[PDB]
Amino acid sequence: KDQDDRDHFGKKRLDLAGPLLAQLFKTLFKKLTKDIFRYMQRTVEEAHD
Amino acid sequence: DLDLERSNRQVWLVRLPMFLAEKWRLGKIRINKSKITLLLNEPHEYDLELTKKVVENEYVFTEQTIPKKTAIVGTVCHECQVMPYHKIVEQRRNIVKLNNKERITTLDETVGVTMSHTGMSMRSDNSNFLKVMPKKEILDYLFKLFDEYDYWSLKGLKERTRQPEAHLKECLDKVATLVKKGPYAFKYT
Amino acid sequence: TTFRFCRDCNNMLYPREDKENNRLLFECRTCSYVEEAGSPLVYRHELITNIGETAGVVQDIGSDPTLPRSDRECPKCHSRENVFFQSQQRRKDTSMVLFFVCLSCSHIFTSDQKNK
Ligand SMILES: [Zn+2]
Ligand SMILES: [Zn+2]
Repeated sequence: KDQDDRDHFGKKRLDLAGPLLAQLFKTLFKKLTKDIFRYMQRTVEEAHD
Repeated sequence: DLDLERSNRQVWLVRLPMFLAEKWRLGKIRINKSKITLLLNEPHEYDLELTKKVVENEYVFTEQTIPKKTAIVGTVCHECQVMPYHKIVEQRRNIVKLNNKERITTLDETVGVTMSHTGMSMRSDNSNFLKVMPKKEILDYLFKLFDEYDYWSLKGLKERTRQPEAHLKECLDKVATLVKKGPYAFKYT
Repeated sequence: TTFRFCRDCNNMLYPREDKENNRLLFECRTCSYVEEAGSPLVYRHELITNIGETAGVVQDIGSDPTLPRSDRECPKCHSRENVFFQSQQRRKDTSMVLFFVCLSCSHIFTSDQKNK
């Protein structure tokens, strides 16, 4: 076989606003949990209301 | 301890579509010659497929360095695949691509009302969650504390004190020696 | 060429020289199974090849739309409906001969003149 072709447009993909927001929002959502958990932890850590 | 019970049953494996799989979580094998058929209990007359005649080194077994109660029931005699009659089947098998989940209930309310509870709504706890003296009698108990258990911690003594904190801790500090670290620590011994 | 595997071991049988009977046997460096040498040739290296000139000629090569048809008649079929294609040896020095394939007999022939 010939070596692979890297510019073959069949193997590209285009990230439109769907994906790009997803990749973005996803990480921004972790950060939201992590903080919630930490607060959730630290408040239980000190049995705060 | 394992037991090869008989392992000679001519078990026949069948591959089936999901609608069949769900229905299985009677029969009437109407084989005919090798155009093997069978009648299912009502449903259709779904024939068997000679999906794989010869099946070696394959056996059924059940159980009940930990051991367990093994039993070798039967051997695969031949493997079968379901033959779906096809009218409704293809009518639903093709229609197996006719399901999905829902979109988002984009909140039909006015915008104003919904945000009211987000800010300073001044309400809380609606969901319960993480809501959180005689020197004689003291010494008599202190001697009792010393006598009953020389390893008498303050908490085991203060709870047993059941009296003002002054008499137990102060009056007993003379004939009772309390260690700070180590095993017999805080022990009115 | 033509590797041989063991049985009850299933690994591959290296050749172990028998000097005493004075012939070649195939060992099995894991389980001691042995047998003869079905041929004294042991190894090939094959610098300049002529295989893959028909890579993957399946009974469907006739069913691929993109392949160029052609009209020549098969030496066997004497039918005149055949797909064709260059030698599938995707390498630079490769020649440019043509392999036809008759849609009827699935016989493979070539457009060659230097050597058929
Ligand atoms: Zn072996
Ligand atoms: Zn031909």
